[PDB]
Formats: sequence, C-alpha cells, structure tokens
Amino acid sequence: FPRIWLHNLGQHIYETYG
Repeated sequence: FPRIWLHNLGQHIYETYG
C-alpha cells in the first residue's frame, strides 16, 4: 500500500528522543 510511505515519517519522531 502507498501508505508504507507515511510509515517512513515515524522515523522522524525518533530524532526528537535524541
């Protein structure tokens, strides 16, 4: 599903932790 592209954004929140 093209949604797999939105899941990649989840990695962006990883930068906020550190």
